[PDB]
Amino acid sequence: KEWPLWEVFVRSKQGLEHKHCGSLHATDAQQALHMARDVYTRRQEGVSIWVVPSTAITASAP
Amino acid sequence: QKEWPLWEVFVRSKQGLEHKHCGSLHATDAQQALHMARDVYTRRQEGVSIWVVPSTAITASAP
Amino acid sequence: KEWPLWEVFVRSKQGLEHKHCGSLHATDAQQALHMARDVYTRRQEGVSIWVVPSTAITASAP
Amino acid sequence: QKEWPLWEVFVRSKQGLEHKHCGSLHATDAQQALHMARDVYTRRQEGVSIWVVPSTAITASAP
Repeated sequence: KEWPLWEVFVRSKQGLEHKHCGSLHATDAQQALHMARDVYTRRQEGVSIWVVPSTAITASAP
Repeated sequence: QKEWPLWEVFVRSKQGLEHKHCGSLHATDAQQALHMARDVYTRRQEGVSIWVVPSTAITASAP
Repeated sequence: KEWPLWEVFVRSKQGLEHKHCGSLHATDAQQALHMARDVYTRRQEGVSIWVVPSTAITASAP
Repeated sequence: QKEWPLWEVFVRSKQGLEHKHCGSLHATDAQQALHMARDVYTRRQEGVSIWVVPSTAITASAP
């Protein structure tokens, strides 16, 4: 059973845009969401979480 | 005639700590999306990190 | 509302591996699956369909 | 220590009409996956097209 890396972006109730706040391994997108919520929020009303597999991101070169 | 899918753009500024979502754009591939984001959103500032992600790769939490 | 391209692979009941059999536009992975099933199969018992966004595929250079 | 996610590999042979799934492998990125697939699955045959896809990008129909 595979556990790929996911990058996690959160936009708080107060906030206006999704901020990257870390990465975690999970078997799928839904598991990644339930972890992200547990681990990076405090069970708060109104927080939007995005998950993305790391393989999906392309970064600018240094 | 090529496909121009939607990409989400995240930027971390020079003195910035994390990547923040700053908008979307349509581009034929990841490298064109980077190039476009560099111009449209960072204005070629030194020291800025850009991440592009095809929209289809993002799973959002349910309202 | 966006309609990205998806690549579709099908493994028939009889078959041993998923074969690419085309591409279609859909709003999400689930819509892509219901189209693929309608359009590339004949509502048949035992067919496995995979959908992948085109942006996800990396190809070897000519 | 790098991540080595799972990739699905599809190949279309020289005289072949479509890409067929031929297996999986773990690799640090798409270019390393291509290189590995080229060796592991095609043995560097001329005229063969290889597609690699991270596993997370595939949605399967439900049994």
